[PDB]
Amino acid sequence: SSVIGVWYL
Amino acid sequence: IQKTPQIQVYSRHPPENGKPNILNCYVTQFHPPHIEIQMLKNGKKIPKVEMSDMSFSKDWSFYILAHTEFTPTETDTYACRVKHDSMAEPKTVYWDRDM
Amino acid sequence: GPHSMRYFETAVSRPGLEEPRYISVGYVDNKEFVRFDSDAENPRYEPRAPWMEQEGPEYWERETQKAKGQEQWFRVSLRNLLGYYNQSAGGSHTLQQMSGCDLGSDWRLLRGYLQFAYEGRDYIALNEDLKTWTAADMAAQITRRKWEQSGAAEHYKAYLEGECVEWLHRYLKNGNATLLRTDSPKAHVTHHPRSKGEVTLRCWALGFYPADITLTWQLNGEELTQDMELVETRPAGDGTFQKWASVVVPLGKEQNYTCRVYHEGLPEPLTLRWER
Repeated sequence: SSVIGVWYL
Repeated sequence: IQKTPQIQVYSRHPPENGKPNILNCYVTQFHPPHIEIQMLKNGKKIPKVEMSDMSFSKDWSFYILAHTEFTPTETDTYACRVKHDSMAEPKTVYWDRDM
Repeated sequence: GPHSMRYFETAVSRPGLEEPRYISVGYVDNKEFVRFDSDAENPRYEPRAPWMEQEGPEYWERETQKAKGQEQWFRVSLRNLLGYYNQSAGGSHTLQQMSGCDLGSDWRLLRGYLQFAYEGRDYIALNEDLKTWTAADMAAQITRRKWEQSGAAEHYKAYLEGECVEWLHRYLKNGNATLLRTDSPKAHVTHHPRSKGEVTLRCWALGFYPADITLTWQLNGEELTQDMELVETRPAGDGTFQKWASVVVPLGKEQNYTCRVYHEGLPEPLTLRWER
């Protein structure tokens, strides 16, 4: 199960 | 900003003249991922060459396996020609049946 | 035994109006098990190992939707970086990410990983404490400040200690037999002309799995590492690997050299020498 990004770089 | 590809050209199975085999061209340690890899028979581009999907290693560099059906013979020569932005000129590696 | 899971993500922008290409690959014990690629006709996560066919439609749909979000997240992040690095448009750029967990012998989390690279160089990474960040250059210090303020590390810590572990355990159960399989290498020695009275003996290991293997050449039974020629382990293309090690041996004195091959599939290390 993959992780997702929330706040952008 | 970019890494210079390492190349290995070899057969999937021990070679025997006249017997169908698969010729591989394994290219690693390059960046960016865009690259042009051609496989050659007697100086001529081989039409049907398969490319594995894009993959990268823990050091961030990319690697890919190009391969094609081929029948080694006594006189035909096979090579892999690679051109990547980290190289001023394309590099051509010939298949050696002993390696 | 120890185990791991990783997701390697890549976003590449290209000249033109065309959107970046987003690719995500999942690994379990360094073995590709899932993959997503925005260039595909019907873009979605697809199984890459037979044992993943055990998962139902809601799994693929949820993973596929997460990938769609990631593809947008990477587009935004790529555009943000162009500004941090003072780069104009119309160039080619690469953003990569590696995330995942390592389980120890007790199958408890041993270490969490979350790192990014830009143009192939370290950008930012979550430290082993899963609380603080290491920024590789000035631009990344911008992201570091932004994430310390937003508390992004907490989000990644929750995933690394929770979801990552939970699913790695599930995948190990589902692909149990397959993942611990071993294909022993088939070995043989070839003899090559070389130079003046000196020949080349080459020890081949073929058709093995996993890729880990060790080849050694011995002089009368005693180790011989010095002028040994090795080749990086390589994919045969059928899922197995290959590798060889050679040495130049004085003509005639062939039968005095032995090659030893060590691999997890072997009941005992292989021992062989020039035949024929």
